[PDB]
Amino acid sequence: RTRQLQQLQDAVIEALATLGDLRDNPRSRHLPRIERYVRLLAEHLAAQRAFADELTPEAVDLLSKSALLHDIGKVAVPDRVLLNPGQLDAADTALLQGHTRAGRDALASAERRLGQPSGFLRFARQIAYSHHERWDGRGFPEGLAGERIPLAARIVALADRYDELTSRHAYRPPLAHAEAVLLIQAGAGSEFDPRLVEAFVAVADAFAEVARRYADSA
Amino acid sequence: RTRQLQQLQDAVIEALATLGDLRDNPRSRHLPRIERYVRLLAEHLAAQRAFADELTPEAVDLLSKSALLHDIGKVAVPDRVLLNPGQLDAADTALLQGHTRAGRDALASAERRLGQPSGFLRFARQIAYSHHERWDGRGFPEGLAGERIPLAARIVALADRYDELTSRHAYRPPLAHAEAVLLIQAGAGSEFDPRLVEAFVAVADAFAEVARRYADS
Ligand SMILES: [Cl-]
Ligand SMILES: [Cl-]
Ligand code: NI
Ligand code: NI
Ligand code: NI
Ligand code: NI
Repeated sequence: RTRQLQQLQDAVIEALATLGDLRDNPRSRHLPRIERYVRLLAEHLAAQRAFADELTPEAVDLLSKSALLHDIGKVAVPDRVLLNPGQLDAADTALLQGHTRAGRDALASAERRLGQPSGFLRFARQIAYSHHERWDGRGFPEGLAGERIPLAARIVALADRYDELTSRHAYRPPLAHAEAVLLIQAGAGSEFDPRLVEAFVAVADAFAEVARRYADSA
Repeated sequence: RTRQLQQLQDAVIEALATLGDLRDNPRSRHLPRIERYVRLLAEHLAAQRAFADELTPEAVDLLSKSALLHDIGKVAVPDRVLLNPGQLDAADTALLQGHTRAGRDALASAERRLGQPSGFLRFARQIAYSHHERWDGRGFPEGLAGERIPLAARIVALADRYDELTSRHAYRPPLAHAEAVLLIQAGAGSEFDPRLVEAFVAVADAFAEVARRYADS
């Protein structure tokens, strides 16, 4: 019926999120992988009582598409910080962390424009802000902890770590799947909601399939 | 229902275009000004028979909204170039110019994803690529001339120059409206299509109003 506009939105968002990665992550399939990793975890969690209210099939879809915007705030990070492979002094680390606030601000201003609130923009905004929060309260930028982190950001944090481990960086090749799994498991209760780790372990073979099929070009 | 999605698209595009200005033009109302300067010109041209085919009222609306993405490509320009206030050596100048190509490529890859015709994406793409072309063939990145520059990019080039003259820079304060008008008239047949200059002259008072009301804080 109104697919024409929904497809146009998806294409535009995909294109521009991709530009937003150009400075620190060019030539990557990060974004379509993250989307699928998020969807898989969200689908599995949706079958369980603790999450089914929040994760309706409509919510799962919006959540997954909004995960594409997690890092659009990186334009607030100067080249010298973003392209520095080494360790950062504390004021530069603060600039790198501010990617979350900048993404949050832009998306919240977009929300205030709408008469009928948008689930899409609300998930996108929660994710952009809170995707580097840690279950134990030691992440950034607010140090939220436990169920005070929005569910969408908790899902994305795990997807994002899996993706980072199983893709290329200047310092190394991707880690093998089995090792990434042990590394994500190790973060249960510190980095990640232990229930999301449990969901991840049940879908991990599907994660390995996405990582292979949507692998970066050589 | 269709409104809900159209309002969502407008909100998201504006947010992302605004993030695209953050590095070299933070705290600015460039984008809402530009959109209105485009719409004003386009609405006047649409009256004319010569442009009326291409500028239907639907096209006017898409054209205007797509103009927001003109400089989205500036993420391909390194900080050291983009933040340099002086004259640029020729290889840095080439990197600055490549904002047009990088915007083009992102929007074309979106047209490929979508795989059906979108007036919105087509306008956006043409604008991002050609908004610094000059009627006399001396612009960049291709040196297109005359009617070989897409109409949308010809409209945006004029709007963009007006905005740049009547807003702040490190070198100077804004030019007064009356002087900016003369200056734009002076570019007829070199920078700009002379028929767009005619249209600009007929809507100039409205341009002055947008410039004042949407002035930077
Ligand atoms: Cl797959
Ligand atoms: Cl006005
Ligand atoms: Ni990312
Ligand atoms: Ni991030
Ligand atoms: Ni601009
Ligand atoms: Ni430009």
